[PDB]
Amino acid sequence: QITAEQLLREAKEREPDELKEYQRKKRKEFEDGIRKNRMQLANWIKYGKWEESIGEIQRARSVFERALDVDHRSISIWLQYAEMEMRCKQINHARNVFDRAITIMPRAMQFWLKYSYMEEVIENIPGARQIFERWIEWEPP
Amino acid sequence: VQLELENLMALQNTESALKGGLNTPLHES
Amino acid sequence: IKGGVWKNTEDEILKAAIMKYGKNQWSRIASLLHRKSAKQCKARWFEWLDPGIKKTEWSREEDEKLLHLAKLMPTQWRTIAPIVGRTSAQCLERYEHLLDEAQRKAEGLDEEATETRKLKPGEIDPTPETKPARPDPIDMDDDELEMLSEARARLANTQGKKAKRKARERQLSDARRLASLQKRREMRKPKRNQIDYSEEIPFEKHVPAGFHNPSEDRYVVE
Amino acid sequence: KLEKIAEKMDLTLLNRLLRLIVDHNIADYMTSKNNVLINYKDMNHTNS
Amino acid sequence: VHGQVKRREQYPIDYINEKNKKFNKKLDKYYGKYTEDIKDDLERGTA
Amino acid sequence: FLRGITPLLERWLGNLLSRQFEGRHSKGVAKTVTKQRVESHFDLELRAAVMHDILDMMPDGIKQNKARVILQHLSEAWRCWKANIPWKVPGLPTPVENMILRYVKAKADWWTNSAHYNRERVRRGATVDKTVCKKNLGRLTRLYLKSEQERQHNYLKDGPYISAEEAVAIYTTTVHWLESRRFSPIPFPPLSYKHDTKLLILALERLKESYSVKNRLNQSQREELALIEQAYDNPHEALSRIKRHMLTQRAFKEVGIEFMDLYTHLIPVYDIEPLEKVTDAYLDQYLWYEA
Amino acid sequence: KSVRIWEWEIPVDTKLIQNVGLHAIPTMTKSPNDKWVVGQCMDNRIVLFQLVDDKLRFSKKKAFRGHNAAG
Amino acid sequence: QNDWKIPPCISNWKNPKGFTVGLDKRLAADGRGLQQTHINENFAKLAD
Amino acid sequence: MTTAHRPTFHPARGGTARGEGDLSKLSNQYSSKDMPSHTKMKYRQTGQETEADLRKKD
Amino acid sequence: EDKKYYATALEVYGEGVETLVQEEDAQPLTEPIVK
Amino acid sequence: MMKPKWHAPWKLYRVASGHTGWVRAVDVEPGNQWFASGGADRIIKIWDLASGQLKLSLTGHISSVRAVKVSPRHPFLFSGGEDKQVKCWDLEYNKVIRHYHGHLSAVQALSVHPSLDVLVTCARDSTARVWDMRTKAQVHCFAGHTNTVADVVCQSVDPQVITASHDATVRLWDLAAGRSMCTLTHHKKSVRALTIHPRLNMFASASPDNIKQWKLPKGEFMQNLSGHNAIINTLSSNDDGVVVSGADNGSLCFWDWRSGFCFQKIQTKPQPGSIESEAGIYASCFDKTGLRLITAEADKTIKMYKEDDEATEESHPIVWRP
RNA sequence: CGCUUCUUCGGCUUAGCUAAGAUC
Ligand SMILES: [Mg+2]
Repeated sequence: QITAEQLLREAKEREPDELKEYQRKKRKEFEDGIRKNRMQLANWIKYGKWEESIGEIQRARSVFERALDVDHRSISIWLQYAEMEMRCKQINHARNVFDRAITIMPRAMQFWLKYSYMEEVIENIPGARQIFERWIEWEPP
Repeated sequence: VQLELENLMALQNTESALKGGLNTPLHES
Repeated sequence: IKGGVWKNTEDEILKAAIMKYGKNQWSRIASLLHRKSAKQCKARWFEWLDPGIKKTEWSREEDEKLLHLAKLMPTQWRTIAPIVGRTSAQCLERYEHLLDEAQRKAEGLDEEATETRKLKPGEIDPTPETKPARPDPIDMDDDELEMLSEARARLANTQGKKAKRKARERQLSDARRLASLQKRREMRKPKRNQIDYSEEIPFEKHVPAGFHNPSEDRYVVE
Repeated sequence: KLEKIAEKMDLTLLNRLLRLIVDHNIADYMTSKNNVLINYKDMNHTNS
Repeated sequence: VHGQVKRREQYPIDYINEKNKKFNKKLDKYYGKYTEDIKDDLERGTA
Repeated sequence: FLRGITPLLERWLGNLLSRQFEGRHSKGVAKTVTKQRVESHFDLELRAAVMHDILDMMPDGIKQNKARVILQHLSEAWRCWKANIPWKVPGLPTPVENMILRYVKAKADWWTNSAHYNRERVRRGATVDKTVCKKNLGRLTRLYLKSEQERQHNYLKDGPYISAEEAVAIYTTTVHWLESRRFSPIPFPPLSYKHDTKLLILALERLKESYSVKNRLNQSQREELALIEQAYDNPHEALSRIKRHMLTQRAFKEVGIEFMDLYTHLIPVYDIEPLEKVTDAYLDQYLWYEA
Repeated sequence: KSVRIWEWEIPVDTKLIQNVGLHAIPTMTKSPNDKWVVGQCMDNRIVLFQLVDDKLRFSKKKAFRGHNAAG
Repeated sequence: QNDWKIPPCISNWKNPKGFTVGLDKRLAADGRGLQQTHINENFAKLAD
Repeated sequence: MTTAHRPTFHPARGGTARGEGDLSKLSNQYSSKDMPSHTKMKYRQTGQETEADLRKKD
Repeated sequence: EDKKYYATALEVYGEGVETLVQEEDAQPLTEPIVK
Repeated sequence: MMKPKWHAPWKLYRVASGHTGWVRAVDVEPGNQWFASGGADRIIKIWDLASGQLKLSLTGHISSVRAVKVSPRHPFLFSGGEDKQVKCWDLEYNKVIRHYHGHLSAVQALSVHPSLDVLVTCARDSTARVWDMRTKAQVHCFAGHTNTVADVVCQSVDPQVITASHDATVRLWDLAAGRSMCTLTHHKKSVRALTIHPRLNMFASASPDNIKQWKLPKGEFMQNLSGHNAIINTLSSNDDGVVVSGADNGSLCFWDWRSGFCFQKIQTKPQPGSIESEAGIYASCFDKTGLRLITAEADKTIKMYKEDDEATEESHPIVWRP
């Protein structure tokens, strides 16, 4: 060879309040990304996760609640909404999130597994039994 | 193939039938 | 002046251009080269440079089909070509070469191989696209280094006019931005068309009532 | 009107007719020159 | 819960960028068998 | 006049005033579909119907992102139809392919049926828009070639449409004619023929005249003018090339085709390569003089 | 992002120091002995020129980043 | 899951990503259609 | 990359324009065809092979 | 040469069923679904 | 299951051709004299029902006609199309007397209310819109669904409007209040078709997973009619209890409503020169007697089906087999 | 019986249309 790849391709292989203002810029980014493109559910998870990372749990909750208005059948949103509550030790919030998830999508095993597992790890094993009992009431797989 | 090469040169590069002249002989292929 | 004999640098520029821009926008390709037109670049591809154009040696079934078709389809060298599976230039020069063998075999076939038909008389080829390129010289010069540099450039200059121009505002401002922020750091605009999303929770969807009292959860802010 | 005369004339028959009136090298040039790749836009075919 | 997330996250030159690099690997995966009859004519120097 | 203009202005000045006081609510009013907007609207509703068929057809449990790739296969399947390339994707699922093929034929049928309708307008004179005519000529040029490629393929498949009986009948008929006419067949132009430069100069002026009638020139026209000027400057070199071509080549560069838009009927137009036209033009001149 | 050396009463750039590496330098301090001049780069970098060298091709003869600055 | 694998549409005409080449393979969009068409035997009868 | 020249991958939705959801949200500018027209409603005549009589009419 | 490209077996079911090709209207546009 | 009622086979007996695009909609005049048919050639064709002769072709849509309804109480034909238009054709003049404008994208279906002067129309804009037939006013917009609304059907009692969508829900609507008082989520995929049983207080709906029967007015689930695994996009219910469900692949299953037993499985043939990909059925209707089934096809023909006159229970037996 | 480095296996996500939109 002379040039065809090992040059002609290879030669293009390469070529404080300032925090508070950063928060305001990020919400401008996220909220207008939402306005530009709802149903891009990853933006809603990132936005909801980001508010958790800034400690704005109440904001993060509302963002996930607004995500569920766009797609309530997204198992990812319910799980990421659930996981962020139990990351934050918000066990009664997390329980309410799971009860809604299993109420709305009873056939999605991931909610029943994650919920009953959480209630087991947290040593409320008669709570875990009743979750499995309620599951079996749907005659599941 | 040389047999058919010699054969078709008698078919292609002849002068025209309207001139007359004897036919080139061909071979049985 | 257009075309000329092909140079090995040009064939590989053409290969790179074809394997980027795609096999049927030859004008976008030909503007990468000099001297050639789109029609000449297109011809160069299909007539000799394309892979699979069967530049292996000929064989007696090919010659049989070639001599068979040359009787059925006299002079129709573009229709013969698909049926032998060879380029029309290959078909024709093979056929002429086979007649050259057959004609020298009339009599003095050893000297008659040699004293004229050994080579063409050095006239300019009416389509050197059908022929192998000149190898590139022992060192490059301006006519080739320039098009090579322009070729290398264009092959990944994929940013459009809009992106190329206005993204520069980042670099030209951000240093000055940090310098003008350096005034804020060392000397120490209203907006109203929208909600400030950091003032209050936007479009706040409140969490529904559930069987577990949420206020038992105590969270410590990060 | 002798419709589709030019569309339908067989190049092998034409060649044999041209062989009569003119030298065969011209008649072979003429019919071979009718037998060439047509192109429009992205569409290609051999005129046979 | 940190464990679940953390495990979830542990997952020639012919590309302009890593996005085309991943695209080219899909071309390989999905045309691998379907182009073996062509690739031989690519490898043999256009002979 | 005022009797009837009074309610008209009462409405109009009302609408003027109301947007002047209330503002213009008209965001999200239904834009209707009109002359230029039809062809983009067909592509919306096609791609939406295709997408709905994709999502219903795929079974539950598939990553939906595959659907946007299928819309690319649709666009390629159309272009291959448009350009008469045979389309076959080797690994494409047969329900997906069969779904694509139906929509390509619906786009096809609409595309050709609108070519026919617009040409009847152009024939009748019910249209005076140059872009519609220039568009429609493009469609009809493709629809011609799409059928001409069929005709050229069918010839090799169906064989000579003329029987060997008919062909020898017409052949012998011309021999009996030309024999009885004592027609001496036209020789190849001798190496020192007395008339050559006059026939050449006649050929060149037939070529050059086509550029006096034009205000602009481009790279293919420029190269022809260079060849004409070169042939004027050294005709014995030009004649040497011309005669060498008729002896020693039989494979020619591709002929472009175009159509000329006389509103009742299209005429096919061909551009031969400039280096070849000068040889055909001399030969044309030579043949007619000798004949 | 060029350095232009100008003569007194003269508007034209007699000597131009120009390389792709130049940037905005917010502060420049000259030694009282005229042996060295110091320049600060906004990314917490220092590049030096010698007042008698005139190394107009641009250089990074000696550079330091031990300061804890960040702008 | 295998029955509904869709190959990526490697195109001839256009691609906004602007490279879309593997050096190992790229020539593929034209397929592998039947070469050397069966010329009808009637051409032999006509010509001879 | 070019992305503004995108088709409708995302679903269309509606039901919130002028005068939708609340009748007072019609602006007083109204379109030319929104004038009252064809206000006497036509109906099919008696004995038009009406369904129950048709059913009787086996 | 123009004649045909397509099947007869469907036309063989056309022995049992009323196949119709109907490119023209049995009444003019002014014939108004008799009022 | 329980005992099927026996139903005679249906046979193809006529194939009307003359549309140049897919025939997307069919509806039968109340007096059974003629049926209209819209297609992707943007033309509505009126055909004689008994003889198949094309009475009239009405042109005026800008693009594909894909809903067509003849009013039960008015001399009007209503039609809508991919051009967002909805049009009232006065059959006493063969002319478009009224337009209904507000749809933001392609009109998928429309249904004309059996006793009010009300028209409802679906679109890709995920709304059903309710129209005053007289003043063209948009009396309601049913903004419930979240994807294109594929079918709508009207009835005199509550729910006066039932709607199906590509969000895989069926919704029952309060037409007085204009709010969905039930949502039937049971379908896994897009619900493209609906039918109300003409003499039972019961309706059906199709999606590629299952056809489902539903007791009105609450819409409680009765049974699946399972096994027709194709994109079903028409449902027609006979007066005697046959229901039939033509599909995008051109298959055409007939079912006993009462048991759900699929007694016949026709596969349609594309008419000459069409590809095997064009077998699909896009619409179907029963005639008002309920003895001729009219189907509208992706091959641009209209095919008509008739009960086999000579069939009897002992020729085509049904056992019990629960 | 447990921790860490490393490779290694399944997964690893082209923004419409028009007369290639038109022209060289
Ligand atoms: Mg540009």
